[PDB]
Amino acid sequence: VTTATLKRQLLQGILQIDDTAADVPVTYGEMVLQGTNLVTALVMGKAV
Amino acid sequence: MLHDNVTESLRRITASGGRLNPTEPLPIFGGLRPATSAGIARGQASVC
Amino acid sequence: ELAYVRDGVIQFEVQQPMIARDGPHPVDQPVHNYMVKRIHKRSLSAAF
Amino acid sequence: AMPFEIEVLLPGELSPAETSALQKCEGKIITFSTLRHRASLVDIALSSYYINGAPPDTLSLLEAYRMRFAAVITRVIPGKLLAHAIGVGTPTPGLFIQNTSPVDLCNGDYICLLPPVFGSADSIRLDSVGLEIVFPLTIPQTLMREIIAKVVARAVERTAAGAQILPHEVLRGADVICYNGRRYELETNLQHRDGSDAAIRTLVLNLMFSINEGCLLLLALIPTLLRFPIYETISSWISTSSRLGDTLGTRAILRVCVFDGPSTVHPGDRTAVIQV
Amino acid sequence: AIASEALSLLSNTYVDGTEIDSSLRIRAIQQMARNLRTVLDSFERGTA
Amino acid sequence: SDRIAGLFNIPAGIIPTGNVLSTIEVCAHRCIFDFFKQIRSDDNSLYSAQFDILLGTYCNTLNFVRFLELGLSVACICTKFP
Amino acid sequence: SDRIAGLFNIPAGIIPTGNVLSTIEVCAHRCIFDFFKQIRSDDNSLYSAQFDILLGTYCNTLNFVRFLELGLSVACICTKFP
Amino acid sequence: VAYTDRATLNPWASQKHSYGDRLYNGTYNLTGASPIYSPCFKFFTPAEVNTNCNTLDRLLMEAKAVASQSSTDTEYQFKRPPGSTEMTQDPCGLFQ
Amino acid sequence: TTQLIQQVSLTDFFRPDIEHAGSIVLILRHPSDMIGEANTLTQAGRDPDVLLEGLRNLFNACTAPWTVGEGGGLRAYVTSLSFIAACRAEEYTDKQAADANRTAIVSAYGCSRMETRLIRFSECLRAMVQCHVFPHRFISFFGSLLEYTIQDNLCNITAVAKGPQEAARTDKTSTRRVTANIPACVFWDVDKDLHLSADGLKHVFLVFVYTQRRQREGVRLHLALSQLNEQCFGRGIGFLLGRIRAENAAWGTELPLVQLSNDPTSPRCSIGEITGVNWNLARQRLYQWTGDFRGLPTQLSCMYAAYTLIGTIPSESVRYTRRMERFGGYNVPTIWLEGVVWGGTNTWNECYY
Repeated sequence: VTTATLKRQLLQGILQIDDTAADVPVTYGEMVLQGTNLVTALVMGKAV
Repeated sequence: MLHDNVTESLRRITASGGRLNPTEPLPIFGGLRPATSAGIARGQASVC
Repeated sequence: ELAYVRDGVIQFEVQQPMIARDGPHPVDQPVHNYMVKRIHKRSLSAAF
Repeated sequence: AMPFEIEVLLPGELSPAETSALQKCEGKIITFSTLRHRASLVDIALSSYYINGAPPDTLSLLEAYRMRFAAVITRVIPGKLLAHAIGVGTPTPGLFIQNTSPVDLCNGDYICLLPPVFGSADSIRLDSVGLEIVFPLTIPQTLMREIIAKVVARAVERTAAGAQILPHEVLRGADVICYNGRRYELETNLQHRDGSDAAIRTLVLNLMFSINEGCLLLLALIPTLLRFPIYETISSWISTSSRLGDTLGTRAILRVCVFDGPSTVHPGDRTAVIQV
Repeated sequence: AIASEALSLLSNTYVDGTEIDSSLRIRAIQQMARNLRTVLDSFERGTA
Repeated sequence: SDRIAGLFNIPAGIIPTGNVLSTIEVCAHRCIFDFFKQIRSDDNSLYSAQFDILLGTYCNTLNFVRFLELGLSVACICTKFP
Repeated sequence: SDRIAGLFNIPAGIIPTGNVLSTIEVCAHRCIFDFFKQIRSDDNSLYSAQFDILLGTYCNTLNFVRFLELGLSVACICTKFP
Repeated sequence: VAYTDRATLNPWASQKHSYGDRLYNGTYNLTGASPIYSPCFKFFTPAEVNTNCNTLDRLLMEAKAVASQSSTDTEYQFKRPPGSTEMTQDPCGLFQ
Repeated sequence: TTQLIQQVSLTDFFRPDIEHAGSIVLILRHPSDMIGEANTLTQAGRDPDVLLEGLRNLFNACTAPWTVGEGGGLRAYVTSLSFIAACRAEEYTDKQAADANRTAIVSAYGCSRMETRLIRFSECLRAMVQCHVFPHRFISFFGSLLEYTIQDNLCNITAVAKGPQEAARTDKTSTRRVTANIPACVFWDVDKDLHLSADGLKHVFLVFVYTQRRQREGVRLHLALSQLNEQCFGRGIGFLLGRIRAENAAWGTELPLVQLSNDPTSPRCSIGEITGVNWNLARQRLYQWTGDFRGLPTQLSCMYAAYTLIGTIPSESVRYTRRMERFGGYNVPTIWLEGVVWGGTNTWNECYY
């Protein structure tokens, strides 16, 4: 991560471009806190 | 110092040879701010 | 359920190799480490 | 429950200068003798306060701000004025008010109206209909007593002309009102010796004739403390003092609640309020 | 009587999708049923 | 302090969620951690069990009175008048 | 210490394992128990939720160096006297 | 430690309770009410890491995100106002 | 519903990360306003500079001593009841609870010039009374602490300003609600002392108590919980404070007209007889009456209490609980009111008679 001036100066002749696209994920994870560790969350005060 | 007219005279010889110096009538309760100048030329003034 | 947690931690367990040397040297033993970090809480807000 | 909205239908023929003037005179407080859903521009005007065919003085205005119902000027459109009530039980949800006073309102102050006792008043003149409108001051409840006790005292030394008290003293000077860490000098860097006293002298007279009779009825009753009906005098003193004191001792009507904003409301600045 | 935060859970304001919230709303409904049943038996005792 | 070292048992192996992929000397960066314990080849204090238990939960249930099953109802002729 | 209330929630472990046979004004014997709390109806402290959580565990895996797979082993003639 | 042939170059400013130490060391709060920024404040005030002795190389953890020292709005270098959040770097307040 | 109010402030005389939610928070008027009122209201022969020095010494070790002037914008706006109680922790009858609270807040706070901060605030409060700059003019009810956020030295506070206390919803650790609470020392129920103690609605007052002898001034504030309304509570206070009243009335300040008119033989001058030449020979023809009302008991020399009304508790019977619960590192006895509905108008009533 940098500024658009350093990126310009870098892409000129210092670094070598590898690609112009990327495969990225398009969704987040998820936690539920259900089933059993809901029982231990209300009787005792802990969960895994 | 012992005599008030010696501190009141040192605080005048000091102010007459610089530009960072408190307002002339020292307020009885406050913080002795300096007089804001109506211009800035080359940036903040770094004190020595 | 982030609004309900009080504090959450994550635990690490790393092991280190060793090199069997000769004398005169103090013979070695395998070392293991155990660590804990703790999540920090932050926020984000915008209005209209 | 719904609010109490008042619709002041402005007449035509108002100069385009006076309309822009009114466009800024919102948030200010006006009063009506009776509270109706549709008012007119002559119920707000100064001509409503004329007591004996003559404009009111400070005493009459203090007596008037009690018997009338206050209202805050909300949005103004090119056609009419819209104002919400204050005292009656109403849910008025937006209810901002601008500060017309030479002090700063801190977040949490209580506000009570005071006629323009010192100097001049900010009045919008509508010469197209032949009437003007003066707006009360919004001062914090903490100064509501110091201000009046300092503008009524000062007007007694100026009455002490004739070597009754030394008019040559500069030992005591600069009667100021310190509030929120600012000093408001009262002489206003000029001389309003005339014009201001002539509009307050009735209050000063009613206070002189009431403090002077308090320290004499006591002395008449108990001569060792240090044909002239006496019980009639005991009666006519309390009847006058207790009827003049409630006029002065006013209570608050708004309170400055401020979210998301600055804690200090400078003079000529807007802010949100709630109903006491 | 019905508490605050028990009236806030019966009347479905501040409804979150969490199961740890339904677990509390059930706990509130049970208490309200208890109290209503006891109040109704009180009228059979009061007659005597 | 170190209350957190004691919330959940430190060496209690549940399942590696990930692999730290580094294998560096961690004795150096002792401070980017809220708890740190270095152990030699299988030292003690790793075999500890001590718990707290809720050995039961008792309740009750009320009895409901019917006014007409009582004996007192002989002295009256109960009538309903809305 | 009276920290006893604070291990498990007071109403919790909902299914009761017994049944109190005697209804009496328990308040008069408040000092028999180690904890006591009488509410009138729907105290606000009944609906309280607060927990701690373990958000993962991370191990490592050692790599096993073979001497003959290295390059340095060229200079030696590794035989094995028994 | 640096020059081993002497104990100090400036006896008036390195000794404890000397002129320089008494004038610039922040513990004596001499210029506590003055608004002007003191460049020599960090050179004459002894440092105290709350975990001074619980790390061998805390050079890295004490070299990332120190808050700004002075003000960045006014005409002079005042002290940092009570509500600022700017942050700088000190290659000179680390090796002293 | 309720009514929330929010205010940014410093953290000198108030640390919201330590005080319980539901705690009563006070606000402070600007310090530079006390100088003006001390320069004029001070009695004769008493230096009005003791207040100024005790003020410039308080703020000289409180925070950055610069920017304590006029137009900074940031200032030590708020305090808690616990701070203003522990600074005067030697004037309450319950020494146990007072000293417990005091040692709690001395250690749980920064401890960096915190003892001095508690001592000099008390010195300032003391000095405010000999100059007749009474504290009730510069301290007032802000709200009950509900929600906060803090930074290095900078805090932002949200409080309940008006409306039932238990209707405000927060993100408190255990449950989403909070009830009011106060230290046990500042508590003062007037009905148990006056033998009224009835079951009914109550009021919640904020009463100051001044005690002024020469160089022996003592100031404490309580939280009163009475059946008597705003008008008839000064009587109940005067009957419980019968000693301070008489002590302040004395140790604090340190004409036959009806007969002359009953005979036309006494010398007199009708109003139409007051002209130029009659001037010099009038003030001697009449009856002489020398003397002066100088050096006498005034309202500011005999004042012993000043109280406001801040809320009511409209239940069939007030259920308040006294339990010992900690400010973290230390135990301290508190009192847990139940079902208070904050009010206001911040109208102080002075008591001098």
